[PDB]
Amino acid sequence: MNLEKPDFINVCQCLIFLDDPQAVSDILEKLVKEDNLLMAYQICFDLYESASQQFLSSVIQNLRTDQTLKMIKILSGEMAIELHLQFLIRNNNTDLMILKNTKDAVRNSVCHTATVIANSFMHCGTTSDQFLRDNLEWLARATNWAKFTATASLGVIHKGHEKEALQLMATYLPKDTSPGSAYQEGGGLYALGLIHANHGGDIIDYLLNQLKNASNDIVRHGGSLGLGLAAMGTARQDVYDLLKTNLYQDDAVTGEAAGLALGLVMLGSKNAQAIEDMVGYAQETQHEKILRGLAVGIALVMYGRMEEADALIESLCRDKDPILRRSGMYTVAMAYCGSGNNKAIRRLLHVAVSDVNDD
Amino acid sequence: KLQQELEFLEVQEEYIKDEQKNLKK
Amino acid sequence: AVDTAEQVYISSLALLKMLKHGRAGVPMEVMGLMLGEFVDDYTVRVIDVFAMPQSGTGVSVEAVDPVFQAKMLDMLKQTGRPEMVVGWYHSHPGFGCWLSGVDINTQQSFEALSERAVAVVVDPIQSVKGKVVIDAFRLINANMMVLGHEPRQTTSNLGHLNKPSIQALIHGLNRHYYSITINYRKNELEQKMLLNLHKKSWMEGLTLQDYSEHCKHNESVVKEMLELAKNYNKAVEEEDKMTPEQLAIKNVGKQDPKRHLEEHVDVLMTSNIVQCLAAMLDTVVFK
Amino acid sequence: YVRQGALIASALIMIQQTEITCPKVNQFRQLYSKVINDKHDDVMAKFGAILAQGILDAGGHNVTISLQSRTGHTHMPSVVGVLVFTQFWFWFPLSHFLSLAYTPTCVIGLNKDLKMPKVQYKSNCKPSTFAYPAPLEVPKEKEKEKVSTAVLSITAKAKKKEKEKEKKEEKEKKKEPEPNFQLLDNPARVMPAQLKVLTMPETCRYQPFKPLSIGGIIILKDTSEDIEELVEP
Repeated sequence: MNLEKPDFINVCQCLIFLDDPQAVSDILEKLVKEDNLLMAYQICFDLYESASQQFLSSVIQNLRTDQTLKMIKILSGEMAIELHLQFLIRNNNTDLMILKNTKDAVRNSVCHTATVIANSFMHCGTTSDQFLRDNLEWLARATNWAKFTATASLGVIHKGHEKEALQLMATYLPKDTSPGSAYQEGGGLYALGLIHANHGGDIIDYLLNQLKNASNDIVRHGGSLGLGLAAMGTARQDVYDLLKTNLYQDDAVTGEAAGLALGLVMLGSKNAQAIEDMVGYAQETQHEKILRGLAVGIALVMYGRMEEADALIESLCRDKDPILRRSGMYTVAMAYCGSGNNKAIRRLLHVAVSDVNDD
Repeated sequence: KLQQELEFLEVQEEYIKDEQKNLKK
Repeated sequence: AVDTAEQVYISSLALLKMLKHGRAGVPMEVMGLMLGEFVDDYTVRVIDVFAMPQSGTGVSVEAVDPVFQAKMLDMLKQTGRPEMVVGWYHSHPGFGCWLSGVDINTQQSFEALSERAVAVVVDPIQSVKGKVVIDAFRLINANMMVLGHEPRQTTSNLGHLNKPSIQALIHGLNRHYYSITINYRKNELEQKMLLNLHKKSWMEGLTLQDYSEHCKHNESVVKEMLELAKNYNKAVEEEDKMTPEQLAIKNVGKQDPKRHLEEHVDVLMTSNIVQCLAAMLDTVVFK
Repeated sequence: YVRQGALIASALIMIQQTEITCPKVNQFRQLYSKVINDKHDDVMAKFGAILAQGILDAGGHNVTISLQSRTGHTHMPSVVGVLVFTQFWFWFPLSHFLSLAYTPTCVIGLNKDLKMPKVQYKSNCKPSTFAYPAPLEVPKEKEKEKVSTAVLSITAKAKKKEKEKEKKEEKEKKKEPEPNFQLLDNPARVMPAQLKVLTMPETCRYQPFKPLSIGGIIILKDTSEDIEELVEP
């Protein structure tokens, strides 16, 4: 850091090893003031690339309060996402023959859903729905089960394009179009979340507002999933309270999405309150959907801890419930990922090999 | 370089030897 | 018309009632109804089940007496815990995981009454040592097949370990809608109680049994291992110089080195040392 | 379910990589093609095969899911997306959160905020291919149902008379030039392994400040006066 020439790599990287968001904000401010375009701009993108949540946000907060506006925009990353979108549009590659042989492999089983998802994976970020629209029209005979996966496909093709994809998905208003096929609305909310992935703030706000003002039947699944996707790691009070209300109301049908959204909003926070709430609700309730969503939540509640996760998972993955075992090991695995943590690998392989419990 | 490379490789291999041995019982 | 990868939380006491009722009426194909409640669409939970005597008529809806069922339900409400009727069970010694025609008819009547009224096949005679069969399905109307068939919904859970039997496949049931997934309420305060208390051997590890049958047992062990001596002999003169695996594949003898492996000798050694250690521990206790 | 999980995992290992990494790449791709065209397989196996094909050809060799970052740390959003996708046994319809795990690659030279320079790079290593190989796009199909006539003895004697009457009444472009000497715009999906065999074009007017050895975003230096070399990818 103290080398006379402010070379990009060392000062971008050592500061995040030492966890100095204030120091990197200060150096970014000095670069902005001196208006060294290359140094400031490249160091800001390198901070964005190498840093993570709770770090980039802290640095941008301390930077906001000559190129300050540019640094704020590029740390927000909307320009980087736009570059990724335009590259996907340009160098996007599609296979019509594969679309057709997947349509041939379409059968009465879940395989037709598989074909739609594969075609949309190939057509991710195309901003053009003719082949996929025709495929969905051809497969628009088995609904009330495949709407969720079809709207997932529509979300992945039009992800991060709220300028027009928002309207393209809002063209599917559920109430008038199909009251009987109740997954219409859930798929609408789910595609809204998937499309507005990597988008927060106002996205989080209008997701949570329509989730407050709506039914609790099917919309809540996709709504909570999209809300967590938009507020990943944020753990802001309003979405946290909505998710806690949904969880503790015992609405089991949506408790899965509620737990998934809890995990997303407490992504990496290592919130002891959150983990204790999740565990207690686990013993309180006995629904499989609740257990799986809560398993997701406990899975991504924390990562990179190496100080509390070991004891926490020794307590939780040992617990009575196989879902608790699976979620606790999820937590320890993604919390000791990045290094060969001997104790974490020890607990992981031991629970792999000793107990006969299939989960 | 190779010093800590071999240190970590030995740590992981000695761990996995014991862990996989734990299944003999 | 929604039937996802549904799961039945069946209870251990329901299992015990099933096995007792079947063991009693092995050849009568005794009937009963599975006392469960749809807490939601697919997470069905059954805590209790009752046993009813099949009438002389056979499998009939009137055999399950309505007044008797109502009185039983009132008795359960007064003493115990009330529980709804959304299922039925039947010991089925004849053939496997499917339903007979009369079983299908009475299950259709039960479906008209209830919302699902799952059809559960439990074979009492096929369950002998490790495999008890409890397969639940739903009867469907003609519209499910003319719409997108395989009413199995869009998920990757009911495809896990879903192996319907051939007779179930050739019959409509287990083929009309889907096969339900089973689960056991292995809750603690219950499962820990069972494992701690039922399978009870607690001061029974102090048995000595030095030579109660063990002198003649050792004589028999010596005779068996003399047979092993002859076998391992035979092997060492077989021992051909043409990659002895080639000789062994075509001249398997199931000898001491091959099949009567060191595991059996280890069993003999463990028996001997266990009796030795028990005797010696009690000898040093004898003070 | 284990078969379909293995198919998905092999597709995931084989994303964004061609047969140069291993000759088994083409074999596995044709295996995916023939198992997705094989409709007599189990529901779960076929589902996993189709998802494997989709994740393999996610975006058309354009986007990829990678846990390695620019400095090598785990990308936790991608990790949890892969977790949710893996939780198909719990809920396949809930296992579609992987869309956030997209981690595309690009070596950018955006000196300005809006102007896109003609930042172009070259390559000279023959065993390196990428950018949409297009495995199956033309069938070259023929339906004949044609069997030869079996004329044998006197028909064949007449055929001998018919013989008596009938007697009178791309190498220079394939040896050397494999398409590996191309130039690509700043937005270009390229692996660090490809960057390793890549060669820096110092001849061009543009030179990088950040070294062209590890993939990432690079700001181009302020070019010469009377700015030129603008491209619109």
